[PDB]
Amino acid sequence: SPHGELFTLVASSLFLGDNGGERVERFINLATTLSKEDPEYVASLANYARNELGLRSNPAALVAHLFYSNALEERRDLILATTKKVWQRGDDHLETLAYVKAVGWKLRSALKKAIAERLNDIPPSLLLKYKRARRVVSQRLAIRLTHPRPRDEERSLLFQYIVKGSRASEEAKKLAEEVMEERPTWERIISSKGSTPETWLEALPHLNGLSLVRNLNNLFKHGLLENLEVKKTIEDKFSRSGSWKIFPFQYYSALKMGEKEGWPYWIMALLEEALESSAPETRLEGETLFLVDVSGSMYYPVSRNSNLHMAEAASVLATVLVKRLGGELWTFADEAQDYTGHTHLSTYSLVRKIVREGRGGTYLERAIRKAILDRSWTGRRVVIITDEQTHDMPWEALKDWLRSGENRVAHIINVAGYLPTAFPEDRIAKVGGWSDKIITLIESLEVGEEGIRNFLVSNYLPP
Ligand SMILES: [Ca+2]
Repeated sequence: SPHGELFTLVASSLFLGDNGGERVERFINLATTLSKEDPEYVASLANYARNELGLRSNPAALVAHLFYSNALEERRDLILATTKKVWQRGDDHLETLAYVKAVGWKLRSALKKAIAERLNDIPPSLLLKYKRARRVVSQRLAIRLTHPRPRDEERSLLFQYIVKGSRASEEAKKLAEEVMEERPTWERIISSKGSTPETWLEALPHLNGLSLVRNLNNLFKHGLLENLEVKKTIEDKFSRSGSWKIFPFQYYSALKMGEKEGWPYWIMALLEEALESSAPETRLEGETLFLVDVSGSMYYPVSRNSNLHMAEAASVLATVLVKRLGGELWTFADEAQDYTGHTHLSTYSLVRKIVREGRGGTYLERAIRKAILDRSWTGRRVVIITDEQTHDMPWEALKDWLRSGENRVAHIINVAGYLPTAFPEDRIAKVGGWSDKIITLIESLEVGEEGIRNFLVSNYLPP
């Protein structure tokens, strides 16, 4: 299936880096074939990948392929809608330009015009925040290649500043430091004035959502969490936490740091409440059995910057999803342990308990027999999160359970990358690593190569 192959090639870049040998040449071939044969699918995939998977290079390349296909002339409105969905950040159109360069194509008029219109339309402060002045494909290069006719006086001056910087008129240099002086981000208050109780007090009104959550320790170390006006302001902000774009693991990461540092209980309680409320909406239906690897090897950091280890990340995900879908929550190492009787604890407390009670070796097949096979579990979906190494003839007990009922499916997420990302094969889908975007991936993989086309177009065709 070329539709399915292109999907998993794109999705796998979540684990093989956003960004050549086989995967480049196969990507080019599949994207060319599908932009000719099913441009709606290509456009929906680029939207999905940009905005559900958070990927940047693959969707920008898919946009390039649409511009160089029959869809340019036959479906210009689709191409415009797609660029509206894919060119989100100030440098995304630069990624499309970069791909066109990488593959050897001549930059064509329609793409030039689209980039030029984008150069005229991006908010000025965002166009300067993503100058990309030291990249090869910079905003300077884009302006010189696409020749935007400045719509506005300010835009003429922004172009001047971008293309020559120092050598620009002070008429333009001033406006450069003005789109940065007004409406300044909190990062600016702190970088310019430094890091003091008064500078963080000034930053706080501009601290919202994830930026607030991630900067609570800076507030704490300056004593600001004992300031009563700070408390009132953070309570006001957290009263709208339901509207934040934030994953459950980011609340858990904040709480864990609050444990280490001794944050006051009032802020911990706010974070615990926000974590408890953080179940995402999913297309998945039906009770689900989660089987979470908590062997010692899972106690490795998720990444260099994260304060989480893998067992924590996997447990956070499984706990939030099982509270949304219903079903069962098991972990496993030497033995399987059933936590379903404990889902009434807060998510924070349950995950802390799980990870505290984990560690050991990795006996996945034994766990599947205890948890799924011998108990004759009756739900239709199993999700296993593991770092087990590649065994030959793997999950035969799982296949046994999958054949013992109608429409059963399993997803195996291997956080060490020891599996590919694959649509269900013998009713087992596979995910090639860890990602905070696993839910939308499972959703897509569950519809199979037979449903992915209409699934992606009906859900994600650019409007
Ligand atoms: Ca393991």
